[PDB]
Amino acid sequence: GNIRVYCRIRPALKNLENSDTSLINVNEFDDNSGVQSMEVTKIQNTAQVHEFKFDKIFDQQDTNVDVFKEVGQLVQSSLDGYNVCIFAYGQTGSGKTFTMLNPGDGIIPSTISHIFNWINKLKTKGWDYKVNCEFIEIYNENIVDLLKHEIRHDQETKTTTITNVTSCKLESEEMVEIILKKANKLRSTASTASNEHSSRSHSIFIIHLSGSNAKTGAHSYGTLNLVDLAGSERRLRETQNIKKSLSCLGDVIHALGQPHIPFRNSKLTYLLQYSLTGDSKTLMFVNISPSSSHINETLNSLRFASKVNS
Ligand SMILES: Nc1ncnc2c1ncn2[C@@H]1O[C@H](COP(=O)(O)OP(=O)(O)O)[C@@H](O)[C@H]1O
Ligand SMILES: [Mg+2]
Repeated sequence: GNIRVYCRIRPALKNLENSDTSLINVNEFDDNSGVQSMEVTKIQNTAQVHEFKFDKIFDQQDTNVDVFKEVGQLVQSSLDGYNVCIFAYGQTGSGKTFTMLNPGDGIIPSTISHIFNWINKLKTKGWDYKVNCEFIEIYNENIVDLLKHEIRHDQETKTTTITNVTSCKLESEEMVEIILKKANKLRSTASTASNEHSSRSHSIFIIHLSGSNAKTGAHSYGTLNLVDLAGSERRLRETQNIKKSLSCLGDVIHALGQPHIPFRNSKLTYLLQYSLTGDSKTLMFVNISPSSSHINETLNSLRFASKVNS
């Protein structure tokens, strides 16, 4: 289905960074165009302006709440039976985990709440929805249950399962609480947190929405995959792993946007293939720092993003 790309510039961590030797200029959304443009320039050559176009660009002023205002309609399509993928891409420090897991705010916590509200609002229509989830990480192309792991693709239902991975029902906000509180401490920057490892691995929060209509007899199944990718910044075979996995993902998303998708070329794209094909909806989130000390990695992330939307 639809493939969208959003860029997100996080607030500068003052006293640590500044924009003294670079310039990132974001233009307002243009309806004439349908996209939003931004310009990046390095002080050592202000004549060379790198322009980038996206479906939407969030700046230092956009909060997580602001970000979700553009994500809500996407994730609610899962109640219609659509699969959805939301990827957070960017260098370590750009704000991927904050965007996806910030307590109560992140795309994941917000998505769960939004779905819950929709479930109840749909209850008055004969719909009974059930929600279950899994939280895993892909490190060095191996799957680890964060809550033997083999990927089982069901050509019949066009759904995917992973053997021996914990799955939890989400029928209470209390449950969502323990899980999310757990996910955050695992991936968020905390002194006693393995962010070193988290920066070198992909983390995927999978949510399955199964709805049945007692009277209408209709049924519905949609899966949401919320990915917090490994840092894209420029253990050699391991770095090559991260590098090739991220490059593979780009090839696939790009290919998918085209009018032989290399799904099997990486553990992540192979796992998510059913949620990436068909009328599935994909949202690529490119996180970048506004600071001059990261301008080069920033241009790399923005280049990856431009490819993925061609
Ligand atoms: N949108 C944001 N608003 C406020 N702080 C942010 C935002 N994004 C990131 N940060 C902060 O920036 C630092 C980088 O965070 P993080 O999301 O963990 O980066 P990454 O996951 O890309 O390595 C953290 O201290 C985080 O709290
Ligand atoms: Mg992180």
